[PDB]
Amino acid sequence: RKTVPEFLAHLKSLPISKIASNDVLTICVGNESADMDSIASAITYSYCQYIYNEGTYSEEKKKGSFIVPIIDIPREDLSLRRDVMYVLEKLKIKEEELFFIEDLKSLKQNVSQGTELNSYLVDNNDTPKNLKNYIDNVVGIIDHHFDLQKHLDAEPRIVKVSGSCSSLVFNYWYEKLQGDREVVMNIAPLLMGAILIDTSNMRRKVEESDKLAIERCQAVLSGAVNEVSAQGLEDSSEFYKEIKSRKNDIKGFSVSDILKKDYKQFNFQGKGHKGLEIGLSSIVKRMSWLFNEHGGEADFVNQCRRFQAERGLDVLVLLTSWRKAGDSHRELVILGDSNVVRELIERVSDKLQLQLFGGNLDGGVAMFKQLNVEATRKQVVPYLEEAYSNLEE
Ligand SMILES: [Co+2]
Ligand SMILES: [Co+2]
Repeated sequence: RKTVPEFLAHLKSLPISKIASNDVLTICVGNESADMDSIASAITYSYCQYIYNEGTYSEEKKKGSFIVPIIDIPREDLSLRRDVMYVLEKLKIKEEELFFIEDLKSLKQNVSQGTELNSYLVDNNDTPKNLKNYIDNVVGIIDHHFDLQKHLDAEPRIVKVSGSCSSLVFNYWYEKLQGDREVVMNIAPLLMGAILIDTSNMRRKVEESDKLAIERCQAVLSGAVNEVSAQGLEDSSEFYKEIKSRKNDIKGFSVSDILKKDYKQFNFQGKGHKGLEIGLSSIVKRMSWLFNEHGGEADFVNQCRRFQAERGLDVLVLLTSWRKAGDSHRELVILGDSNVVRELIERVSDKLQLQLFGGNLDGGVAMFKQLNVEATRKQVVPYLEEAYSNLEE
């Protein structure tokens, strides 16, 4: 019975021909942000499928090939997620045991040209745009984002409300594995890492899925006990503080690091036949902090413009969020051509309760306090998409 790192090291040890089956190589990939949820969800899916296929649950059922879990960033970028590093360390998962974009490229390359690369999607429900020339078919989906209504024949196809995608993935596999306690012990830090970060320690965004996943982990981690002590929750709380503090730690990173470490890119279609290429970076410190750590406002904005140019963006949006003395705060910063950015912001400013504090929409760079603190990137993107649909051309 291989542990997660043992499973990953086994995959790394195999020829691509023993991973593939009948000229199909199957992967599981999260979204382009490569956050805790995307990483935990992909590894969990792949690992649980492996245990299922090898065990007695899948008797009279059959088939099953390996699924390679993919993290959709360059290998070097992993260390920018200090929370994820901590969680991987708890399970003794080494970076050299993981598969990144470089590895997926090597897989597409070192396999036969006639081999199909099929993907399970977790933590998104359409293929990441950067992988659309690598992935031939989507074969299953487990996600908790807005349903784009693609790949309707996917098996499974779970797109449902959840604090964490990881909860949905775990509960799906837990049922198939008949609650296999060893699997639960072997994945718990990864699963709980995602659930607890995504729900702020089961205090926000909680759904039935997350409650059930947590209940299941608690039962296993406690073991046989005559009564339930406070220790389990105390341990979860200490674990949460470690992961949260590390997610909140971007000291020592470059501006480019900060912009790329929790980043999503979209192309909006409008009335015009050329869409809008837009990138949104989610950041855990406020603009004044970022300026102070990066040589001041001018230097920081220069680095943002460089990032925008490098990624081919019409518009770059920075979304900051933080907590101090119990209260949430957010900011929204936009960089782009003055015409497009003015129109976009004027159309979302009421909903997002935006208040200008720096720059000028007419200059193409403007900075806003966002008093709608409930609106995350998941909400801001559709608002901007709708705003863009109303622009003329
Ligand atoms: Co996110
Ligand atoms: Co997620």
